[PDB]
Amino acid sequence: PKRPTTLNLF
Amino acid sequence: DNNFYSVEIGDSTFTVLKRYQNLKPIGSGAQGIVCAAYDAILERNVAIKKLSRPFQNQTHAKRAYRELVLMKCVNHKNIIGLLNVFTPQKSLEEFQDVYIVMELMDANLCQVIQMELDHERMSYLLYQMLCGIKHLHSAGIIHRDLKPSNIVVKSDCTLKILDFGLARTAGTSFMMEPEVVTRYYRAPEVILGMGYKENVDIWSVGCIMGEMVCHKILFPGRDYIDQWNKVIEQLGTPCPAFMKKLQPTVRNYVENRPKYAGYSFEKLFPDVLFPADSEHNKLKASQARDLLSKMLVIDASKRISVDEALQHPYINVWYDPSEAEAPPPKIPDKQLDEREHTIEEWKELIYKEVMDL
Repeated sequence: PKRPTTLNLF
Repeated sequence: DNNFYSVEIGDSTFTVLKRYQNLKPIGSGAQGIVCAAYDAILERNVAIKKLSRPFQNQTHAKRAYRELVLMKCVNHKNIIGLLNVFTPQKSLEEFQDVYIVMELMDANLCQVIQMELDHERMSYLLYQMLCGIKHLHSAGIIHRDLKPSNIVVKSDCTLKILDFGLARTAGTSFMMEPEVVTRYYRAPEVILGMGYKENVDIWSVGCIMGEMVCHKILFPGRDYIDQWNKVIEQLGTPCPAFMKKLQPTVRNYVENRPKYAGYSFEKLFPDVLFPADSEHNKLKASQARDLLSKMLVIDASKRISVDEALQHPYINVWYDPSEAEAPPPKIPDKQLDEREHTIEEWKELIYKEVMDL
């Protein structure tokens, strides 16, 4: 269960 | 002066050592005016905050200083990064104002509260958030002002806390001046002028996570007093034990309010609002809700804790001692400043605290 790497804030 | 230079920011001026070239306002706050810029040296954009009235009075000081120290004295992967702190004037005499410099994150948690999400991302962000809090806490330091506008994120999915002006320790007595700690997220013990303990910060992380799920604010009061009316209408009127904990005066008003049953958390927070629960256990709407209902609790005494939160079935899925147990930050004990030193004496501690660092 890995940590996310991207967060589309746009 | 010769290396600094002012720019035209809002209805005000901004003097920053030239290296900080390219000022674009981004933060208007009782805290201070804040704008991003490109550091010609560091070669990476940064954040410059001008202390709005450092010594406007006894309180501004106690906080201007309280932040400086705390920015310095505290290092953690999830607490904003302190990169500098300069001042234009040259003498204690002329010492007028101070600009702080901290790393610059991409966006806001407000920006986050405006987009759906998946258990994985939401879960992790609340983790990072609980991590930076465990830090301040682990050294007896409280933030008392965790709202979205005080949480910054990035495209790599990380989070760091902010503003430490109100950040302090143990509320030896009711927040005499919660006037500052923003309404919508004010904690019951703060509203009803009690006395705050460590976990007050956890109440905030309650409203905050609730806002991320509802996408709208949880307890939308229309004034400092109506705020209570929204807390009880949702969560319900407080048991008598709690009411016996209120000052004799707050007690009355609080008991003269209509009685409120409150709705259950499976109602305030229906599944459909929670990320698309996938077959898996750890990350489920139900547990998201269980954590929620353990923070959104009127009675601090009976309210969760950071250590406990960091250990909850929805957060503990990416636990790691190196973040959750990390070493507490060490203050030289400068917070001796409860003793309100005079503006001048204050301006002493300030400019100099400013100085060297």
